[PDB]
Amino acid sequence: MEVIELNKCTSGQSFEVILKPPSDPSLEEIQKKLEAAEERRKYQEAELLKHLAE
Amino acid sequence: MRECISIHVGQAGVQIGNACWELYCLEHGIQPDGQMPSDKTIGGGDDSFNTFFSETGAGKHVPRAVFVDLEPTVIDEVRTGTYRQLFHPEQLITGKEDAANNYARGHYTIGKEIIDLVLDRIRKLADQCTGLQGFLVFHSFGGGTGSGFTSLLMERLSVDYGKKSKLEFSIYPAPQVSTAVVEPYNSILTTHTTLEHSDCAFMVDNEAIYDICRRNLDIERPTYTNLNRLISQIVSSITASLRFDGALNVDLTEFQTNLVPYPRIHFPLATYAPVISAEKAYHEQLSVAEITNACFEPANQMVKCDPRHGKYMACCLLYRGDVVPKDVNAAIATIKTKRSIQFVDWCPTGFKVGINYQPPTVVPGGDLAKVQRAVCMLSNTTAIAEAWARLDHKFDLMYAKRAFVHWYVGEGMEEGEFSEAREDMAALEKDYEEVGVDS
Amino acid sequence: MREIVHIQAGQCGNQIGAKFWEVISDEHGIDPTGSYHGDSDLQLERINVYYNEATGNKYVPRAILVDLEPGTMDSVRSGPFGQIFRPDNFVFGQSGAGNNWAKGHYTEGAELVDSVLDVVRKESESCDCLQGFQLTHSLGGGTGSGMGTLLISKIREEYPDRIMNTFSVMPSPKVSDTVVEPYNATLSVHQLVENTDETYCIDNEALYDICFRTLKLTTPTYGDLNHLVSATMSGVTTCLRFPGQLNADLRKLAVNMVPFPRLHFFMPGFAPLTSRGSQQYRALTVPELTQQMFDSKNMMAACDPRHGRYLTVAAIFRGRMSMKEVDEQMLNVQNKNSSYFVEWIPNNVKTAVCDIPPRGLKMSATFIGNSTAIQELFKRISEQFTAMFRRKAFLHWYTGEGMDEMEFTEAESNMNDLVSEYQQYQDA
Amino acid sequence: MYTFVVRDENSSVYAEVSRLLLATGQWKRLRKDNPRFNLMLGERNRLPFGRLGHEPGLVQLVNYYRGADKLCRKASLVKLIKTSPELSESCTWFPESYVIYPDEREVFLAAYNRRREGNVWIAKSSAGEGILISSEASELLDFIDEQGQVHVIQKYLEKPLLLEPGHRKFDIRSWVLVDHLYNIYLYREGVLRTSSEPYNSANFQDKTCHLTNHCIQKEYSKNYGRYEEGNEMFFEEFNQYLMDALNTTLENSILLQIKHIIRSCLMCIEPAISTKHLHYQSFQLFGFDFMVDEELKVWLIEVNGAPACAQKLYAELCQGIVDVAISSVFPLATSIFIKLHH
Ligand SMILES: C=C1C[C@@H]2CC[C@@]34C[C@H]5O[C@H]6[C@@H](O3)[C@H]3O[C@H](CC[C@@H]3O[C@H]6[C@H]5O4)CC(=O)C[C@@H]3[C@@H](OC)[C@@H](C[C@H](O)CN)O[C@H]3C[C@H]3O[C@@H](CC[C@@H]1O2)C[C@@H](C)C3=C
Ligand SMILES: Nc1nc2c(ncn2[C@@H]2O[C@H](COP(=O)(O)OP(=O)(O)OP(=O)(O)O)[C@@H](O)[C@H]2O)c(=O)[nH]1
Ligand SMILES: Nc1ncnc2c1ncn2[C@@H]1O[C@H](COP(=O)(O)OP(=O)(O)CP(=O)(O)O)[C@@H](O)[C@H]1O
Ligand SMILES: Nc1nc2c(ncn2[C@@H]2O[C@H](COP(=O)(O)OP(=O)(O)O)[C@@H](O)[C@H]2O)c(=O)[nH]1
Ligand SMILES: [Ca+2]
Ligand SMILES: [Ca+2]
Ligand SMILES: [Ca+2]
Ligand SMILES: [Mg+2]
Ligand SMILES: [Mg+2]
Repeated sequence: MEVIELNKCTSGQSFEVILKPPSDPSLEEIQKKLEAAEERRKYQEAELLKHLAE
Repeated sequence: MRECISIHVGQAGVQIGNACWELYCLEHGIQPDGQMPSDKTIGGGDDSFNTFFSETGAGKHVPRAVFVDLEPTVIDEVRTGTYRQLFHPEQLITGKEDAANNYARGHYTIGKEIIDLVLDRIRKLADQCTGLQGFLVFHSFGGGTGSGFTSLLMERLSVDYGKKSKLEFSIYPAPQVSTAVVEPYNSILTTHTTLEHSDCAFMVDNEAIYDICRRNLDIERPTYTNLNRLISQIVSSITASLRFDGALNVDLTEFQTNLVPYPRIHFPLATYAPVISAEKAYHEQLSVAEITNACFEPANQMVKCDPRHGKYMACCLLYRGDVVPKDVNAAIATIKTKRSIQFVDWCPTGFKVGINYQPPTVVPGGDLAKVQRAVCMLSNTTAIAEAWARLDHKFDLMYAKRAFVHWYVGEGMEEGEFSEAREDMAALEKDYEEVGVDS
Repeated sequence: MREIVHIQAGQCGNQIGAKFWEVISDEHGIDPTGSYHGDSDLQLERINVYYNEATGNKYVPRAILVDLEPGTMDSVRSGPFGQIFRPDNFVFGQSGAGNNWAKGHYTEGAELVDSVLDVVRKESESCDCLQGFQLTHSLGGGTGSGMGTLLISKIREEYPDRIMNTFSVMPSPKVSDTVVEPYNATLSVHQLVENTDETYCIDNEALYDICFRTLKLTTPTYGDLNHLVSATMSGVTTCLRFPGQLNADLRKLAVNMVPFPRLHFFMPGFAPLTSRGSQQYRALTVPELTQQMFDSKNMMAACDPRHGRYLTVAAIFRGRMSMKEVDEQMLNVQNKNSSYFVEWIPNNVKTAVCDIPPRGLKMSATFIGNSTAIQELFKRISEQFTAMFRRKAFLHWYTGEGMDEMEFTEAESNMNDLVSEYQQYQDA
Repeated sequence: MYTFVVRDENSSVYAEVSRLLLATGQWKRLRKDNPRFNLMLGERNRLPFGRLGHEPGLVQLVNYYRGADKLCRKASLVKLIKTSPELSESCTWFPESYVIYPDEREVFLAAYNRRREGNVWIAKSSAGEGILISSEASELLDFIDEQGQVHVIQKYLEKPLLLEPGHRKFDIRSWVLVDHLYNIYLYREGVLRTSSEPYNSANFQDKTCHLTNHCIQKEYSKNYGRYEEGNEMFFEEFNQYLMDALNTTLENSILLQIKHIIRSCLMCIEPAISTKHLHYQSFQLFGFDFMVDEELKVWLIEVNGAPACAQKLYAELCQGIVDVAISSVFPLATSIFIKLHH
């Protein structure tokens, strides 16, 4: 039931009311993922072209 | 004054971004030309609004924003739109063909060819900043670009800006307006990859927005334009503290501090009131008590869930208009003894309150009526995990049959990433349950 | 802005191909001279998907007409919109294929295939961002079936990352009594299973029964059938050439409709079913459109949807109507017959709405279903195949062109496997 | 044509409800994992309430109230009555109870010392058997530590009302139906699960004159069905007994208190479980169990969230469930309930 940190200005105001107290991967690794995915694509397409060549 | 850069990814991001920056211009009295008459200091300054707008010598106020889409069709409308003079061409980035609702296509295949371009375009905005706070990133979960490219961008941002904060505005998929059966896949994949890179994410379920438009705006079949103007109001309520003079949530870091006790559980629930139809002949203006009480009604939430069967970790009340602290405190007193509001034991049962005397600005000709007072409640409740549960269940149904999976594997993604992402979501649900559930 | 390249091969392919182009040319306000006289600006917003431009504002169909004989392509030139086609895009031989898959795929067609790809290559170079190809053809003949699938294979080899879409007319003993058609169709299906992303199964069996039982045509003509084919092709391509959100390009469509790579054979549907030159007096309501488009008697594949389950469905409503009522009606259908929709693909029914209606109608509905009931179609073809092949009947017509019996066995095995795969997901 | 799903095969009550719906020809049963349903007869544990009300075009209803477990768990019910100001110590119809972990141990010990200076208690948990009656706290505490899960220590009613002839203990089961509007319907037909062996104040170990469970009376008793069939006496007979033996009536001496207790418990938790403005709707059938002392004072013993029914009463009650809890939401093409207005 206590109000704290009441701040006022021309635009408005703010405060806090308490009703009760308590009871990353590097750029290297990212490139290694993107290029590893691209290689799997290149491999899959290479197989298709090989199959179509047969 | 510390700068904020907004990044809009994919169709949902761009179109929502359009609505927001349109609303920002009205709120700050900025013209479509970029001119702002009330700005006495020409060609610079460090006012609160300067956090979102930079200035030129000719007195033009341009948004600190970048738009990115793998397809040109949507951003082309921005290039030719009413706010074409607002952005300089560098800020608007587009590709030739999109991610085709495929996370892997947007993340790996196509994403690899434009990521360096986007980052360089972002670096140019950063160089214009004297003290960058971080980024606000708008995107859908369901799109291939919104999901796949965004997660790639967030990973790169953490690398190039390891100290800056990053907030999300994410669109959760809804069948009533969805355009792909694989949106559950795309949602889980992007959430897994972005999770450690996002400091605070505000999810918006299209289902909730759709029904609000139908129920309260009397719109029979809501369009994206209908959805986005409503979404922009919520986004405006949330970013208002960064753009105006105040003492609550003054910088991006405050959002994490006030709303996010645990890093992974960084998904605050947004509730907004009142939503009134402009077509209604006259209207009884709702009091502080009535709009505050409506913040605990599931029908007004940006995500449909039941906060009664969860726990609160934090609660922020953002008022716009005719509101004084006295009436707010009295409204809370009535509500606390009326509704079921439980906080976690290691948290104080309290509310952080911010008031902005300026009433909500509405788009002239829109569907929202002008009100003398509105409020947006930001509450970090475990109840929002219901949305994770729903999403994960739809994932499991399809993935058990490996339906559509070949579309992702074909783009270079390994099948193992599916189960890895899913197990991450599985742990996420468990975290929510640990915090909000007992016997 | 993303271009599609259209190819029509053989007699059937060119006949339904021409009928398709005159219909969409009309819808986009394009006359036989290739000039735009349309009133709406919607007709032109995405007209580059199917058309090229030129000085004097001439819109030229991005279409390639192919055949091993000049006959049918002569008919295309003579009658409109015969002069909208780029003259250098007419690629034809003299020998013919004699309703023989082997001749189209291995001997006669092989000699003409290179000159076709040169034209395809020139078209692809004019495209700012090619998204894929669409082929019209029959499976029962020799050129469309044999040379058609040869083209598909050689096109995929040169454009492996593009979408391949086909309108494939399945043979029926009710419409054509050429005895080797089951051979030609089985050889073709083997090819389609491997080399297309999306195939619309346009079944002459279903087309005949619609004209006979529903349209009350005692002696239906190919003009009658192509009337149904044309309306269907217009309906299924509506989301590609008009401003829309759902299935706006070939790849997004395939991603929504194809849960497994081999299962990309769609059952098309349409309502209302009408006959050419016959003016319908009463327009249908939204409820009527919805019920009819899902009706077994409105399917172009001649399969009973009740005999299987829907994996995915795309619905397109055209004309000025209530989006709200459309949403309600599409919802009740699923909720009324939820058992027929697989539960392990949530929300697998998508709906699109276009304001611009087809010619002669204030509103219509087009159905695109990926149903396991399509197995009945391939099962029908397979029985007609084995009856002859178990005795090696008429096989000398093919072995004479250099083919071996083993190639027939493999084709038959693949189609039978396709049938069993549909069955396993019908019991999932 | 309405649709529903069954996710609890073991529920005899909703098995009958399922039969009636099909017999109408206006309902259709779907696969238990088909999301396009109107009605869900959900499971007893971990019912996925979070996935309800998210199917466009469908009005969805489920036969359970999320959060009603607060009333249907022995430990939960005790904590609820004490902390809830709507009940609190201003509750004179609930036996003195304490939650004990293998915590209100000190408070229970303090109460045990005062009673010693009628001091008979009973230990029980939510998880037949598993119960021990004793006059010594050490015996009860050893059992609670002997067992695994949490138990509830409650004052044992030493002076219960005894049926004559027989001199035997008994309890009352009341079935209560709460619909989507939170109307509270009391089934007019209740049942008395009686003990066969005469009540003995001395010997507590011979648990057969103390425990009136239907299973125990047909497995530890030799007088099963001698006094009444299946040890089940219904309201008509019990009313006649009260009139002949005590010159009073069931309505006046007992039923008024039962209706009061029922209304009190459910109104208390209403704001926490009501689905009035929810995206999905709830209803639920409850089983209230009462005790009556020699002074005709009614006591609440517990509340069952997944109750069964008496064999003779299945047809009537399950039909009433369809009429009031289901058809009220999904209409088709005197009442057996008493509406406890509020
Ligand atoms: C005659 C002719 C000559 C000409 C043949 C056109 C065509 C197109 C190409 O596909 C092939 C076919 O037609 C092939 O057709 C075959 C010859 C080679 C010719 O060979 C090829 C090519 O010739 C002949 C037929 O199959 C004609 C069918 C046959 O039913 C089985 C007959 C009953 C049968 O006689 C008694 N059991 O009714 C006929 C029913 C069909 O009539 C046609 C019109 C009549 C038909 O236009 C319309 C369709 C829409 C239809 C429903
Ligand atoms: N609220 C709202 N949601 C949108 C909007 N546009 C798209 N969505 C939602 O976003 C999801 C689809 O993702 P998109 O953003 O359209 O796809 P994308 O990011 O452009 O990526 P691509 O697949 O390459 O096109 C669907 O669930 C839509 O409901 C919008 O303008 N407003
Ligand atoms: N505090 C108490 N005083 C006197 N008798 C009591 C009592 N608590 C329980 N009983 C007796 O206990 C029996 C019921 O046990 P209890 O109901 O607590 O366990 P339970 O939940 O496994 C059975 P049900 O759910 O069917 O009522 C009653 O028949 C009654 O005779
Ligand atoms: N629907 C339809 N089917 C046709 C048409 N022309 C031929 N067919 C069918 O195609 C098969 C014959 O193949 P056809 O295309 O004429 O041989 P091709 O020229 O070697 O490809 C038969 O099953 C015919 O029924 C047509 O205009 N419309
Ligand atoms: Ca300034
Ligand atoms: Ca970080
Ligand atoms: Ca030759
Ligand atoms: Mg897009
Ligand atoms: Mg019990």
